[PDB]
Amino acid sequence: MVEIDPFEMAVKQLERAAQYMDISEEALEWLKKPMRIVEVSVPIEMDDGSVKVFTGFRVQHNWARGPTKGGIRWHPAETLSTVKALATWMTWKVAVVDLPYGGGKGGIIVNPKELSEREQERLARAYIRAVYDVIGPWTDIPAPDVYTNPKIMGWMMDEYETIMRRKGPAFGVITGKPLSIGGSLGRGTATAQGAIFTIREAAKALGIDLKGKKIAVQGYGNAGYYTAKLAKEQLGMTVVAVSDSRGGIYNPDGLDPDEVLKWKREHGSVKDFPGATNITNEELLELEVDVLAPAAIEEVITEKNADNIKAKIVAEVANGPVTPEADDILREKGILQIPDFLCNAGGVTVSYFEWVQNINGYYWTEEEVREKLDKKMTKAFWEVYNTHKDKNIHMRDAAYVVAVSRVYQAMKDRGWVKK
Ligand SMILES: NC(=O)c1ccc[n+]([C@@H]2O[C@H](COP(=O)([O-])OP(=O)(O)OC[C@H]3O[C@@H](n4cnc5c(N)ncnc54)[C@H](OP(=O)(O)O)[C@@H]3O)[C@@H](O)[C@H]2O)c1
Ligand SMILES: N[C@@H](CCC(=O)O)C(=O)O
Repeated sequence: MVEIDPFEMAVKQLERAAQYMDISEEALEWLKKPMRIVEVSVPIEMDDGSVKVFTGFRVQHNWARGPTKGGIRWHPAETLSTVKALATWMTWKVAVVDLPYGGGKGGIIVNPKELSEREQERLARAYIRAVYDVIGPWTDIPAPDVYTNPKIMGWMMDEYETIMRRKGPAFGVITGKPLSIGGSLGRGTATAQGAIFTIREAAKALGIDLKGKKIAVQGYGNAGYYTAKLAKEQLGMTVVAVSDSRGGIYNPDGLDPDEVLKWKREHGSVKDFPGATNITNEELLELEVDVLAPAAIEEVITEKNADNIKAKIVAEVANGPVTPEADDILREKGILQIPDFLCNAGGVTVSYFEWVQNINGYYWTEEEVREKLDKKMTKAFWEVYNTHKDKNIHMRDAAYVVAVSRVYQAMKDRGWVKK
């Protein structure tokens, strides 16, 4: 259902942004192709006793800066191109906030809503058994993503530890784990906290007081719900509309995120929430708000609605929710955009913190994680902002100049590319 191919779009963005920097042709060709792709068959036993084979992908795009990092997406509409694009974005995501990581991603073409608990556990364990040879605490560190949660992360960690015979830091093979089995404090609200920090910095740059303003959030998952909650709590914002895959609810007077979450859990969706009006995702994206945070499937803003966006700041919590064309239209409209791999870099940052805690065997507190995350996100955002201001270019491009250059430097320090 995607407007354009995700990997093609990602490559187009990379070229469009490399047009504003000095990079050799060979380095560009290296960066336009994932470094390793592994397609595996994942066989599991269903509840009725039959054996079903799913398709799994583990794509690492580059590991010049360090071990690759990226979540695992469970999605019926997933394609290898989507995983390649996500790994490519992961690379820039970890480069922009200066982490010793490369870019990676994983996925399974499956509808998890049609799978039971035992089937989900079997699927996670079989995926680990399939991709064990390309993952590790120093090779490839998976994490939670769309339709995956810390539960599945703990199952995957247990399977990896069983295969690995407890020879090294198995806890560090995967992030977003439960706190009991080597989890990190603040990882649950990581991406939301990073998005909130970036929104606050953007408002500071734009000279806008966020108290009493309006935020519309698309998607009510681990990122969308926590983003709405933190915006209502920390920034003093008024959440006027939320949504999920079945539709959204809008309220001019504001919504309480906890009640909406309870209604969603007790009914399966946020639709027909009391005191709110049912709308579509297309209608929510077009609402008159001060901040719009897409936290759902990619490619939600295209030439079919780019001119209808009326938000002062668009916080791309999701991975690649805006097309380059739509980026040009929004920039022509004077709308500030927080780039996708900079806005939601808080999640990968706290995942890096969890990995450090796991490999060192020493765990931090909430305050330390909160301070380090704030420091990293503020530095990265201000670097990207000053970059886009000095060169008079789009935000997305500027972050690329901040990110790709670092990656480029790594290759020149490894001898991968001579020029
Ligand atoms: N997961 C992470 O740790 C993390 C960290 C940083 C960034 N991100 C990015 O943020 C995005 C959201 O991830 P997540 O962890 O929030 O996923 P999630 O919590 O597992 O679920 C995503 C939510 O979005 C809704 N949704 C799914 N498809 C949609 C569509 N086509 N239109 C509108 N809404 C839709 C779903 O509603 P239903 O409940 O009705 O299905 C679901 O509640 C992802 O694209 C991811 O790349 C994720
Ligand atoms: N934004 C990344 C971060 C995941 C991680 O912690 O590695 C994703 O979920 O795709």
